[PDB]
Parts: sequence; C-alpha cells; structure tokens
Amino acid sequence: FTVTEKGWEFVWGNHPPKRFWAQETAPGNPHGLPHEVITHYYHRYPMSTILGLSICAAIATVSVAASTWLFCRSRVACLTPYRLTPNARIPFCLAVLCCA
Amino acid sequence: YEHATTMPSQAGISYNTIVNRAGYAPLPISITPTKIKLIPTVNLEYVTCHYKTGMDSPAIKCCGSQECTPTYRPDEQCKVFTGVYPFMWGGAYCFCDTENTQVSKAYVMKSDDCLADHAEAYKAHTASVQAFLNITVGEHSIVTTVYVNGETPVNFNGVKITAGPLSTAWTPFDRKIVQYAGEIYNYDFPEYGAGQPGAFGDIQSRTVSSSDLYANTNLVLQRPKAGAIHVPYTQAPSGFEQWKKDKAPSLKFTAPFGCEIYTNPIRAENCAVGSIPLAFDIPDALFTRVSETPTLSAAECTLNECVYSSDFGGIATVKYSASKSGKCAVHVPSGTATLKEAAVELTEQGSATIHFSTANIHPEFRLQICTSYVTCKGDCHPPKDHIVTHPQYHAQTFTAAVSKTAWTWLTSLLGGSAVIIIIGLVLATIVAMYVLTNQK
Ligand SMILES: *[C@@H]1O[C@H](CO)[C@@H](O)[C@H](O)[C@H]1NC(C)=O
Repeated sequence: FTVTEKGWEFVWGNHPPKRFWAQETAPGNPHGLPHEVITHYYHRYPMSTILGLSICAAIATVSVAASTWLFCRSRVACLTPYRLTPNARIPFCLAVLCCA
Repeated sequence: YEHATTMPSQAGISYNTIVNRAGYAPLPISITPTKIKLIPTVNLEYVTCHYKTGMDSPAIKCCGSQECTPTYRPDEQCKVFTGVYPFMWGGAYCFCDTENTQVSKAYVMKSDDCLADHAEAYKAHTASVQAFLNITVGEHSIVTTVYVNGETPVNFNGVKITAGPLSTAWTPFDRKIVQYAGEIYNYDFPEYGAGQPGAFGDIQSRTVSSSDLYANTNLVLQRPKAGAIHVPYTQAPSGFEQWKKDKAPSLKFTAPFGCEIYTNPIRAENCAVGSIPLAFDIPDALFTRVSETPTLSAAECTLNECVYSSDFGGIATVKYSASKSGKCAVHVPSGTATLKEAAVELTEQGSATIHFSTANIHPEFRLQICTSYVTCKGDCHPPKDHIVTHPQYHAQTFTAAVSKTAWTWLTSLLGGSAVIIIIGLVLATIVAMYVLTNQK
C-alpha cells in the first residue's frame, strides 16, 4: 500500500487499527551530482520536476538559439558594409573584435 | 486586549502562539485539542428487525363452508381451502370426503429478540462541534469542553475565548444513517410505510416498543397438503438478515479524514479537517510591562543538530547574557519551524536549548525571545524512518526542500541564459550604433 504524508490506517482482523504516516526519505542526494539531484527530486515531488526541468531546458535552448541568432545578425551587419567593398578591405573590424 | 487566531483542527497536536504589545512583555498561548467531536442531530425514523410469521390454528369445518374474516393484522392474509380431509393422531378428523373447509390465516410480527437485535434508521443533520482544549495562557492552564459554535464564550480568570465557527461544514454522516451493533452505516433506507420485501425495512416499527408495525414481505398462503393440518405460506426471506449479509464496512472503516465513528451519542471524533478560529479577550492583569520582564542581550543561535522529520527533529542552542532570570515566550513568527516549547526559563548568563521541528533542508528563521530577534541558520538531514506513527508537526513550504546545490543549478540555468541574452543584446546594440555612426 502507498502511505503518504496525509496518513494511512489498516485493521487486520480483531487487532486495533494501526495508523502510519510517511517521511521524506527519497533515494538520491540533493547535495551531489545532477543525476542524483534529479533522482531525489523526481522520487519526491513528481510532475513538479518533469515539468520544471522541461521548462528550464526549453528556456535555456531558446535563449541559446536567440543569442546565436543575434550574434550572427550582428556579425553580418558589421561585416557586409566592409565585405561588399570591391577590393574587400576589412582590417578595422577584424582588428577591433576579430569577428571572422 | 483582543486577538483573533486560527488553529488546525488536528487532535493531539499542540499549537503555540505569541501575543505582542507596544509596551508589554510578549505572552505565550498554547492550545492542545485532546478531542474534537462532531455530533449531528438525529431523528429516529424507525426500527427494523427480523420478522416472525405467526399463523393462527387452522379453522377446520367438517361438512361445511366458512368465510374469510376481515384483515386487520400486519401483512395479514386469510384464505379458505375447500375439499380438505385432515388427519390427526387419533385418525381422520372429518367424515365427509369432500365439502370440508379449512381457513388458513397468517400475519407478520416482530421477532421476540427485537428489543436487542434491531437496527435503528435515523435521519442525520445539523452537525455540532465540541473541542476538549487544554488552554495555557499567562502561565494559567485549564481544560475546557468548548462548543465550536461562534455564539458561545468560555470564561476563565477574566479571559474570554470564543471558538468557532468551524471552517468546513463537511460531515461524514449523510442525511439517512443506520445504527446497528454500535456501528453507523450510510444507508438509503426506505421511508416509513415504503419498505419492500426481501430488503432492509421490509418490516418497520416507529419505536422498539411501539404498537404499530408496517409489514411488506410478499406473504402468500399455499394449499395445505392432503391429509395434513398446517398453514403453508411463502415469503421473501428476511430483509434484515439479507442486509446483514451485505452490510459493507461501517463508517468507522470507510470515513474520510480519519474520523472515528462512535455511538450513544452518534459522534465523529478527531476529524482532521478544517480549522478552528479562536477569539481571545485577555485582561491587562496578565500582561507584564517590558521593565518587569527580563531583557535579552548577546544571544547567538547554533543548530547543533537538525533532521527534517515529522516530530521535533531539531535542537537549537542559544547563548544568552540576560539582564535577569525570568520566563521568555520563545516563538518563531515565520512558518519555517514549529517550537516544542512555548516558554523557556532564562538566567543571567548561559545557554538555552530549544526543540524545534522543520521541513526545510536548509533552515534559516528568526527566533523571537523575550525581546530579541535572533537569526538561526543551519543544515538538516533526512531522517532514518521511512514511515512513522504520528502526523507531521511542521508545515511544508513550496521551496522548503530545495537545497543549495539545486538552487545554484537553477540559477545557472535560469539566470545564466538571461546573462547570455543581455550579452547578445549589448553586442547587437553596439554593432548597430557603430554601423549607423560610420555611414555618415
Ligand atoms: C491535557 O489535559 C489533560 C487533563 O489534565 C491531561 O491528562 C493531558 O495529558 C493534557 N494533554 C497534554 C498534551 O498535556
């Protein structure tokens, strides 16, 4: 049977009822490696780690993709004025930031 | 002075609170509900027990005919069977081979054991609440059976306590209940005069000693066997005994919130639902001025041991240099920890130990003492026992169980991505400004 923090009681035959309450003793270690942390906070608080971890990963991926997109756009906008010069002289930008 | 507090209605768990005044020493109030009762008002609809089919001795008329007397007894039926030839131990009863009649008559009564083995069908409504509180205010301790209706005060030593009303109107008993053998069942019994054969309430009496009886058992008379003196009959089997065969577990086994169902009177005890609002009117006599009470100075809190277990799994040691000996209403205004002791003895100089229960892996709270507000921090560890036999004394906060490592990881994932976005935005703005200024 599953016993939660709310409680759980059973009566076995003519014995008096016995009540039990759970405690937070999940497998894993929160003060450890990421896999142990995920195991501890998934055995505890389920559907609060799967949702939270997925949201965090999605936000991180969106942030990384957006940062890459702005960096590429900035590189294009800083190089094309110098890039499409017929003789293609680009000393200054490469010297100040090494974009290429 | 007036106070309005609210405490959980969990029996057997003490609840501590502190009262603070602008120019008076803080005072501790401890309330311990030993037993919380819920007593609905019940009306005895009727009483049902095993029935007994009583048959009058057959009226045998030799060489003649009889008539059916009018029906007056419960479920009573009378029938005249013609062409009978009864026999007795002496011999043939009638001398006519035919045209003899036998009147058979049957009815239903309560069993002889209805005074003891009977089930009472009640209608339950209008639940009331009663709390047996140990109340300790101003080092004054009493026990009271306070009614949790909002209207009624309880008075002691000039203090007025107005408990109630209960937060939740939920009750385990439904509208129609059945009492049998000291157990309560939620049964939708038929109304009086509406019982059905072979089911509960097939015979109904208003009271265990009542002179009335409604019977409905499909009693029908059969033809007597040839050469026999008896009254055959056919009935649906007793509805009471069938109900006992298919009772289902009582309310003491199927009630929510851990309620314990009792009888005489019909009560539900120790239901872990709702909250009791308490209204306190405390006279100023118990209050003591700040000068009278000891004043704390140079106090430091150390968590020499902490496990976030259900019970008081933490000890805090506070080093104090007080002005004088006395009593301190030690309390944590925050919900991080729950204190076993609502008051602590205080000396001129030394260390005081306080037992507290917390659900936080990394606790940090503001322990309030006579006047000081010490900041106590530390680390707690998971307990040994997977399962215990007592409810949790503390309370669980949303961020209670998040460790420092988890916090750092979350900040790196959420807080480092924002840094990368800011860096990209700054780079884009710089590039745009540079190219725009270099056009002209
Ligand atoms: C409450 O008061 C009763 C009556 O003195 C006592 O028996 C009981 O132990 C008290 N409960 C607690 C928790 O002290």
